[PDB]
Amino acid sequence: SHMFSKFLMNVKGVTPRGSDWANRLGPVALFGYGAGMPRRAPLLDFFLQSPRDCDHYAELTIHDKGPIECPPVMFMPVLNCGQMLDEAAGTETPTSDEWYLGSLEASTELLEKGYVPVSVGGDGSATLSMVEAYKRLFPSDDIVIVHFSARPSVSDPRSPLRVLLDKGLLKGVVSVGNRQVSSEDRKVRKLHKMFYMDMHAIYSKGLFCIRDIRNDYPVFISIDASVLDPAFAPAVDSPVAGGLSTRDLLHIMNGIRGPKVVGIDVYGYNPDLDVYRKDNVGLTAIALSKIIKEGILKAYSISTHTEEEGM
Amino acid sequence: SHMFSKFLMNVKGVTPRGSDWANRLGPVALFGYGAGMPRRAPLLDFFLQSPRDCDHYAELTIHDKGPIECPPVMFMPVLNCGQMLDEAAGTETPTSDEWYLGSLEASTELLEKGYVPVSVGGDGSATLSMVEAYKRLFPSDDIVIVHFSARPSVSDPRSPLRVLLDKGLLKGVVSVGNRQVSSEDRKVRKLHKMFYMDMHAIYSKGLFCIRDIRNDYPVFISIDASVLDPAFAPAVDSPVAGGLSTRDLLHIMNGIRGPKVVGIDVYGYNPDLDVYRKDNVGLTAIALSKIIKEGILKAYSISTHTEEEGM
Amino acid sequence: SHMFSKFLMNVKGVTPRGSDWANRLGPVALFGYGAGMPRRAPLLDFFLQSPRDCDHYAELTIHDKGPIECPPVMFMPVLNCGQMLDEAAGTETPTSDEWYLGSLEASTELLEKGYVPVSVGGDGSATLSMVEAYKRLFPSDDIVIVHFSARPSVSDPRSPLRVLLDKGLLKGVVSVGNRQVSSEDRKVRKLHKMFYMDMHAIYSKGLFCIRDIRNDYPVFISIDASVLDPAFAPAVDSPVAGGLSTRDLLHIMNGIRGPKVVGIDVYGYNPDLDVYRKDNVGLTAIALSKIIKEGILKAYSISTHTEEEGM
Amino acid sequence: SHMFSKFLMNVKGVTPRGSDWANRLGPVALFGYGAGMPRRAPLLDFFLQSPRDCDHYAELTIHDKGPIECPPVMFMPVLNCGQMLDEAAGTETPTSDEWYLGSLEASTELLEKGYVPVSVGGDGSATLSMVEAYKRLFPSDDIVIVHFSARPSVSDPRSPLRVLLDKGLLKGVVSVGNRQVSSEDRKVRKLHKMFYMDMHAIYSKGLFCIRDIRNDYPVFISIDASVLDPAFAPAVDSPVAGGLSTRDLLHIMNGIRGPKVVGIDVYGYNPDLDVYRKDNVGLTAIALSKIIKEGILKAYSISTHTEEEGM
Amino acid sequence: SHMFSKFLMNVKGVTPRGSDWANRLGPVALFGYGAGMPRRAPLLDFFLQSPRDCDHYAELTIHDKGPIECPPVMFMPVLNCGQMLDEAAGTETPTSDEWYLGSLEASTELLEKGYVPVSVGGDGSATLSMVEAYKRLFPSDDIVIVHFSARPSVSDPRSPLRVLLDKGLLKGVVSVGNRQVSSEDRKVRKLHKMFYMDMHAIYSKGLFCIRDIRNDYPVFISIDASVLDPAFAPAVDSPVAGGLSTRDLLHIMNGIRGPKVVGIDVYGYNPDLDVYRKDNVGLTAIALSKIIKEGILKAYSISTHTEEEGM
Amino acid sequence: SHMFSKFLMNVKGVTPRGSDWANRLGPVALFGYGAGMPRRAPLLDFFLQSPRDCDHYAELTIHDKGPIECPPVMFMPVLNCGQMLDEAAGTETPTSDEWYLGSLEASTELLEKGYVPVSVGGDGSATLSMVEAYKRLFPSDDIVIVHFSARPSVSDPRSPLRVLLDKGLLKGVVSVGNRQVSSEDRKVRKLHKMFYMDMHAIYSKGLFCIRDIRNDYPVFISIDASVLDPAFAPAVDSPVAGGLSTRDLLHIMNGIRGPKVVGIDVYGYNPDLDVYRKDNVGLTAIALSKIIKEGILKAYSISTHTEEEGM
Repeated sequence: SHMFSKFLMNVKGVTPRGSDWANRLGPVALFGYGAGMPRRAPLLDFFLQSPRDCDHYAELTIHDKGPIECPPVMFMPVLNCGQMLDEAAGTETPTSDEWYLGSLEASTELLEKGYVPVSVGGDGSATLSMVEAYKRLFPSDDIVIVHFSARPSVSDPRSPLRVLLDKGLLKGVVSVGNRQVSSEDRKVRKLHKMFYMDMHAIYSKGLFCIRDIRNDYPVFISIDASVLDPAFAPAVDSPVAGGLSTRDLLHIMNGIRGPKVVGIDVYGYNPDLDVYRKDNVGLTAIALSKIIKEGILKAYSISTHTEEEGM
Repeated sequence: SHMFSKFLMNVKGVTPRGSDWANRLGPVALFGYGAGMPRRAPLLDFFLQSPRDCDHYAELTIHDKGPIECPPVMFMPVLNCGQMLDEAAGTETPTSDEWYLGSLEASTELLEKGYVPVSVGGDGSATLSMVEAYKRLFPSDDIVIVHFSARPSVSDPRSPLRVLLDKGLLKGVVSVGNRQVSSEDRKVRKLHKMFYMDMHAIYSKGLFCIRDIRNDYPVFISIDASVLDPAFAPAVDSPVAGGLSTRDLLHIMNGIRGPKVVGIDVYGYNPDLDVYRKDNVGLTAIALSKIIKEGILKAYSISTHTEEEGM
Repeated sequence: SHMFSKFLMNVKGVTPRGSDWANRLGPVALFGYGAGMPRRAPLLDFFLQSPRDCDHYAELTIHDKGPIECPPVMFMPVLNCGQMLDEAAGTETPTSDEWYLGSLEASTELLEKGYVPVSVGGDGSATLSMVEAYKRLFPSDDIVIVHFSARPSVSDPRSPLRVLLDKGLLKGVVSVGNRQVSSEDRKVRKLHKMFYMDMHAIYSKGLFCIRDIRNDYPVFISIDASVLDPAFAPAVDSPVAGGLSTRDLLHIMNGIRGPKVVGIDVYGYNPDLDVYRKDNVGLTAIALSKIIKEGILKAYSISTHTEEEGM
Repeated sequence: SHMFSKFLMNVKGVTPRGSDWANRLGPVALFGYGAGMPRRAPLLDFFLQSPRDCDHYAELTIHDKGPIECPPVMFMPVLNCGQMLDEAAGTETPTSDEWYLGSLEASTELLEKGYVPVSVGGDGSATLSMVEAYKRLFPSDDIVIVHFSARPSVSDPRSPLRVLLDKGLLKGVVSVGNRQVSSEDRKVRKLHKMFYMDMHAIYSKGLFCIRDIRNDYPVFISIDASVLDPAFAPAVDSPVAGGLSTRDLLHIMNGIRGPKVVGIDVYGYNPDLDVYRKDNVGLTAIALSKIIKEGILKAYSISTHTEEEGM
Repeated sequence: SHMFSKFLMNVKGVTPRGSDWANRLGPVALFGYGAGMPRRAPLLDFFLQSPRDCDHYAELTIHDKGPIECPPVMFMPVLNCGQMLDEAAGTETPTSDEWYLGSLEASTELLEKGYVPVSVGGDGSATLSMVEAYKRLFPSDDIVIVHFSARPSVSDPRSPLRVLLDKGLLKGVVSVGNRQVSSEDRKVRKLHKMFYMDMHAIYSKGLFCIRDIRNDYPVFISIDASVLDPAFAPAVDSPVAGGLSTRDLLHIMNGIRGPKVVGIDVYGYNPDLDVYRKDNVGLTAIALSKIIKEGILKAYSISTHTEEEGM
Repeated sequence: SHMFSKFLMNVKGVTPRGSDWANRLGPVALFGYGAGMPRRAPLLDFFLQSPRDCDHYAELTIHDKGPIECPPVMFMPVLNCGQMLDEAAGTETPTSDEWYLGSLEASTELLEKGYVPVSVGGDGSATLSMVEAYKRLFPSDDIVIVHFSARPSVSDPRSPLRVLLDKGLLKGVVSVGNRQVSSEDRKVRKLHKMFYMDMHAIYSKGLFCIRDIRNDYPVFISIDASVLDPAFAPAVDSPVAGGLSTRDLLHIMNGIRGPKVVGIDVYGYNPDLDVYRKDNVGLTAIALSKIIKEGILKAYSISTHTEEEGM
């Protein structure tokens, strides 16, 4: 699509991962997705103006263009690739497959250039194209996906998560925060042996006794904003009450385990469905901006088990 | 009142509980209450358009008219009796006693037709007329009421809960989520030996160690939306901060114990006091719609203690 | 400043602490602060119209003018000194130092008249002038400050909390609820040996195992509304998601330990940044009104450790 | 029986409860029981030589003969009535009914002389005669018994606890620490509506979330040593592994609630079945001596709910 | 070996699993192992004289000879095959391989006769021969072993657990209660990807938040008595302090998940190393007798996840 | 004394801390104390024959004579200085001051030779002489002592812990596991502002929520075996039931925080008071041997707070 021309032209014009990044995790590339959502996508820009300091005592640094120099000192570089859909490039609206190919190509290039791709916005279709872009490039590596949502979203044959499971690129799937499980959901679950932690199960077992998830396989983090309670993230289609707090999600996200992060998809946010402050700042934009930040931090600090190392 | 004519005409025209429902709990009848609240009551309709799948892996099925056929397979039938107040039946507003008699007659008929009555909306006066409608029909059965509210609401001689305690139809009362207890509240408490779990008490003891309440007596569930924190349910008169989350309420509601559910009253919701999304969907309507659903599920799965049964 | 003339004229016209108050803690004086915030400050008035009953089974009593008579029976008198800035006293806006001197003089007088000063509104600059007003009058007494905020706010040399630490009037500082710690924040922390409990640390250790803080030194409670999650208190500058619930803050506030309360500063609230109900009631005003109440209660019930006393 | 002559002669020669003890709980009378156990009963004497300081910051004071003067200052007087069976009063062994009548008469006299009777040793038959001695004297008062044992011990028609339930002197029964429940046990349980907390139930719910039991009715504490794990109290018939630690029992005992303590029965200890140190001190004697002490303390500090009182 | 002649002659003379046992789990066969331990093995006989009632409200029934009739009513039949080593059959001592072949043949026959084999006593070499006897008969079925011990015991090439991992009959291994991990232990661990839960890890995460282990593969339970603290089970070689209580082990054992139980090995008990009561009853015999009972119960109630089923 | 001649001759003949040990903590010197205890002291020798692997994945290495070479790889060197009292050096028994001077001189030399002194055995008088030996050499450094005991042991003017507090060499004292607090104990406590965590307080707050103690001052660890429950450590004078398990003590010991460890005193063990296995191995010797090992490990891994460091 010509809507992604200016964007993609800049993506494959990015200077690759430096030789000084050798064995260390990262760096992180960031771009704005917008499939299935209104043309106006403020989540990316709202994140770029947000404070740089994370929960854990580190700091994000954002560069529009490289080269991404590797830091010695709690600095975590982020490559802002901007919005995928070029504003004022026409009144046209990209199709589902146009978004697919555009996301597939962008995430492919960023991956084999050493960057960990982080997609922001959209309907979650970026999850499909990103782990596929990873599976094409790394046919040997097995992928496990941690999914945060109010619903399993795998009862639809065309659903991004099921398509991955039907094509069989996924070694395992961990669903977190489900609270609307259908009859077809339970069936698709059992067939693929999905691991799940529903809201009532998480809340009754204690959230403090959920320390980690444990994985040796590369992890893809797919975060639907609907996993959060409508009080924290009301800007979602079909809100389901009794969800995670923003702090709850951050706690569980801190327990993600694995070798490297193959990609991140933060989605489900619609500006037309948000609760706004009197200064017209959306409540969900505030919540997700924090989650995106701690997600980028996670790509720099991901490992296996929670241990007692060093002297 | 003529305002309830079309409604009540349909209620006592309902085909009674089938012979195939014998010993199993249910079914559930549903109707819209609106005493002390504005004429426009959207909570009932908003619930009917909500997803059918519950937290626990079951499914609600809604029928406007019977006969309510008993399922073999995680189906929970619900009889929608519609709004009690017929819209466009006049500009008149029903009185407190007109709402009382209308609710008393409707709940009486539904009860002795085998249905478990669930009232949605109003100011909580439905609680009075429903357990009375149960006590008239079942003089032998003793009633215990689980009450969720920010305030005991028993310091007023005309308060629906105290009237029940003054007439003495109640064996015991469990107040949950109180955080505004007055001097007169403590006195009325001690006289009737009310069991209570204030917010600070619940939160300091741990919410995960609250597994059940235990009861051998038929339970009536009276849910005031004010028990929820204003961040989740702002559509209440005199909001009191430091309340339960929607998930918190769902957890405690799951611990309700007893033989059968005599009735449910979800109230305290006013559309004029809600926090709205940009698409004009109320935050409290979203919260309560989830609670109503898990309440109907509770009427189908209610028992005593939490055990290890079967092979 | 002439803007505080009518206010201050009334403050030093207050009949001092009665001889019947001898060894008991209190009483409590209350006034409205408004530095760094819009001229319209509704938080004070909104609190005065709020319910008087606290979480703990006591009751607030509010008097515009004294004499403050000491109760025998769960009554906690509060002296309402009104708004510091006299409305319609000119179109002028008081300066930072004008607010400082005005707050310094008011809190000084109220302190040596036996009252525990509680400041409501402003940007937190009241924290500086109040513990200074306490240190001037009580040069022997050492002060420890419990600080609730999303950020340490001590990386700025002109920051109210650092100025206290640079002048060295503080024996110790306890920061609670931090989740945006900068590089300069960690450095200023280590130099003064600040005790801190970040959000991720508090949430992972369990909030129920946080029973008290323990102190033998007089405590000043500085409460920034930003410590609360934006879902509960959105009316703050630069909202940081993943914060405390209103109940969370109340629980931690209940654990405050010390001999007496030297003063309270509830701030960070801006009406222009609040999420409003359809009846135009701000969500943050509701949250803070509860916190102010339990703060006044804390000044009447403060002690050391949590014990098993009496028979 | 003539075996109890010297003992009983001293019991009804005890100067009654002083007028200065009016409304305060206590005092406590102590005597040695020995039904169903070997003639040599060292538990009483071993307790009298044990340290006087309790867990809670108080102190036991022991007097062989009165008058028991009421203290102002953490002193808890105990009247040592000595061993019921007079040593070297013959080679005879008292019968079951001889122990019954002897215990019934002794506990009767001590009760109506104002003392709270505490029986040490025996097989638990003292439980029967003591609450009966209380029911004769106080026909109006209702009794609830908290029972600590590895087994319900109510499947036998002649069992001390069932005899009380068959004659119906008991309002309610709370069984704690059961881990050997038979088929007949479940049946007798359901008939009398016994409340029980089995070991697996207690341990899986968390022992820290067991704060109190709550009761408005006078409590009798019957403590079988078999409720303790054999590692702590091996001196019992038919030891059942997987029991409470000594600390576990002390924690649960601290949660006992009620107006007054009607009596205490510590039993199940047999010197022939104990694990001994190299200095020939029994392990169970050490454990029970601590429990007896905190039981006497409980009779002086018993109340309803766990509250926030005083200033 | 001729030492096992009388035993083995009886084992393959056992009437096979009845046709009425079709899809239900069980039944359970029981025999006494004694490799690496003194000739006198009292653990089996001590278990047979122990109470039949379990923690969970069921009951064990023991039959020396069949046919094992299937119960309708909380009855769990156990086939006592007696001691493997025939006492007074000679002064000879069976070799390591003689114990191996004897255990391999016995467990093979019992398995393909429908019985779940439970071995009691020995040094843990029964673990090797039993899951091998299962792997020969069921080549398709994959085996996962839950191992309870103070030490991984896989650093020795001839160790029973490593031999299984070197031959590769094991799909996965879960080590529970380790507290003496060597350098070679960590290496063998990583190579086979063993899942482990050390004592400090279990105790710091909370034992109540350990609800289950989760498995879809048939489970073999290997229980070394050394996993228990020496205070509960001192009768082990090289006791390691800071171990599980008997209740702790029972709690974790209750969380075992899987389709069926392939076998149980309770070992590590030596009568010469036990702490004895004055009546010469061993403390470890008491502890293990309880664990064996709840292990047999586990073979009758084993499933996957901990759910909310039925109506 | 001539009884310590052969020992002390070897102590000041020890080659000092190597230059390769520069900034790293350690190494650790070990010697056997025996004041107030029988001549036969088997605890030291029993520890030297115990397994070398710790709870945390490290390994102890023991050398009778140096030079103590610094390891790169989870090795923790220990210098065994042997028994202070030379066996068969006479029938004489060293006096209290002879033990004092002998311990003072030995610990002094080991300290200024770079070694962290660990004393094993005795009555706890080694605690006095060791932190004094540290205070003489390091007059600038302030000392905080973590004390594990069933009793505060500071009500006696001649008590080792009070003597330190009367001379004022201690900055702060943390008492852990107290359960026998006297009237004089509370008074001496308040005067010196001792921080304490009694058994009932520790157990009711949850042992899992006790993560660390926090200190910036050099820590001395004084461990009385009486802090452990008599079931784990019966070899103490005046056993007090309801104490810590061995695992409990290990958990709390892991939470010790500070710069360096100034010394360790493990005492209170008497072989004449132990519970023995049938092979005559003492139960307390087993428990303490584990604690000594994890104490030496603590001297090598001690730091401040529990953090998230490294990449």
